[PDB]
Parts: sequence; structure tokens; C-alpha cells
Amino acid sequence: ITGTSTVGVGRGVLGDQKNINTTYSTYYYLQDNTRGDGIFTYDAKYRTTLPGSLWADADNQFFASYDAPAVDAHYYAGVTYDYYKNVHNRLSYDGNNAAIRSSVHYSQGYNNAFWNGSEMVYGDGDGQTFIPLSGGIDVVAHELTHAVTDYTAGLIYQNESGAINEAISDIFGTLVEFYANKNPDWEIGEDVYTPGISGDSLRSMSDPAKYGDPDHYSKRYTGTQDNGGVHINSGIINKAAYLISQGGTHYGVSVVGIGRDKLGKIFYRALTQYLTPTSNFSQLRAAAVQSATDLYGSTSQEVASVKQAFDAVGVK
Ligand SMILES: [Ca+2]
Ligand SMILES: [Ca+2]
Ligand SMILES: [Ca+2]
Ligand SMILES: [Ca+2]
Ligand SMILES: [Zn+2]
Repeated sequence: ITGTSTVGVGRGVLGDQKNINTTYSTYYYLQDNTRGDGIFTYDAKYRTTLPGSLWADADNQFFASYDAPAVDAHYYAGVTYDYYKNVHNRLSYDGNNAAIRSSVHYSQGYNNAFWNGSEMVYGDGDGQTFIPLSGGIDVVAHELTHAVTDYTAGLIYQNESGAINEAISDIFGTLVEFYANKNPDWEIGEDVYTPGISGDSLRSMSDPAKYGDPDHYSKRYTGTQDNGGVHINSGIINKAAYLISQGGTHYGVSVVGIGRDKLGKIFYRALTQYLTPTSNFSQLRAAAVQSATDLYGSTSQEVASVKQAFDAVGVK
């Protein structure tokens, strides 16, 4: 829409009050003209037709419970855009300021959120397993990171390349959660998963086995469900990323942590310069070792810690 840029105020899914960038033209719309070609948030109105209607509001105040998921989808797409721009010098997901579009209230009782290839889509959850999925900044950033991956490495969504694809989304989803300093941790989806159970989450990067996912290449899933285990086998890479950052001893192998910031620079470089659509875990290790080498030198501690971490999860 063409109109005047302004700032509105609302409440997110968790009840927190935040300011959001809107556009005025008769109604106030969830259209943020301050980032790239814009961030646009739509109402799918409980249907599956996309994208739905661009979200329009009469008074620029979004405190209705139906507004909540839109406020957070809009606001956390802005935080993720800022992360990639400020930290990685990337402008939007295609690197040339593509517009970011999201639809909320997709379908009814839908327990998922996803990047479909062109935009973000968020379910409201059924109220028991999940609450509206855009209230989780690591979910929003996880999904937005699939759009980055699609434009750069292009990892196909199955077997080991799909598991890398998923791990890369968990890593960056987690780094964005630390960047916003929103009660950060290494778990995924804990703010929106099971409102009735405290302390759990969908997955854990620091201990994937807590929820049954593999934390070592010898325990990988080899069947056909889940497109060959893309959400299960990502545990092996997630555990490696956690060790590179935080350090620890895993199956007797000790890793000195080098921190989150270098973790993000190594993996972003590996993703945008060395990974290809069919990369497997072994070529992820080579890509991360080569990235760390480019950035810090072949005799750095950073290179040593990348090697130890993949050795600890059994990836040669
Ligand atoms: Ca209103
Ligand atoms: Ca958290
Ligand atoms: Ca988290
Ligand atoms: Ca819970
Ligand atoms: Zn994913």
C-alpha cells in the first residue's frame, strides 16, 4: 500500500507490549517501510488460501487477542531482518532487500509454521500442543533462515542435506534469540510449545537426546520417515554447533568453546560460500573447517575447535 509510515503499539502472544512499524492510508496496515522493500503481514482468517488480506486496523493499537500473532509475526520478522543486516551484512533473504511477507491465523488449530518458498505461514496451534507459533522468536528466525538457505546453498529437503538445512535453521534461529536477548537458550520452540508444561521444548541443541534425537553419527536415523530424518538427524549437527560455541566433552572428546559470534560467522560463511544443494555431513565439516580457516588461519584455536566438535559427534 502507498501511505505514510508510522508507529503503532500492540501486545504479542505472550502478553508483552511492543511498538511496531505500520503504514497509514485510511486504515493503519501492518506494512513496515523501514526495512528493505518492506515487511508485510497478512490475515489468512482461518483459511488455507494465501496470503490472505494485508492486515488493516482502524486505530493503530493492536491489543485484541486476534491481533497478537500478527503483532509478533511482524515484529520478529523485523528483528530477524536486523540480525542478518547488522551481523552478516545481508539485506533480506535474497541479499537484495526482497519484501518479507507473513500470513497468520492460517487454517484452524494448525500446529506448525513454515516458509513455503515465497512467504512465512503461521498456524495458531490447537491451544494445547502449541499457542500461536509467531510468539516464538526462534521459530520465526528458524523459518526465515530457510529462505536464506534457499537463495544460497539451496540444500535439498531430504536425507543428510535436509538435516543440515534444518540444523542451520536451528542455529541461526538460536543466534537471533540471543541477539534479541529474549531470555535466550539453546532449546527450540520453548516459548510456544505446550503452554501447560514448563521447561520443555521441541528440540534441544545442547542435549538432543533429551527428546530422543541422535547426538552422534552412529545413532543417526536411517529409515524413510520425515524425508529421511531431516528433523531427527539435525540433532547431530546441532550438538556440534553447541559444542563449537560453548565447549564441553562429548563421548570422551573435549571441545574448547569459541563462542556464539564466531559460531555464526563460521556457519554463515560455510552456508553462503561452500555448501551446495546435495552437501552431506562430511562435506559440512569440510566447509566449516575451510570457513574457519579463511577467517582465523589454519593453525587457529577456532579451526581446532571445529574439528574436535565434528569428531565428538562422529562426523568425519
Ligand atoms: Ca486496533
Ligand atoms: Ca528462550
Ligand atoms: Ca529457544
Ligand atoms: Ca511447554
Ligand atoms: Zn525447518
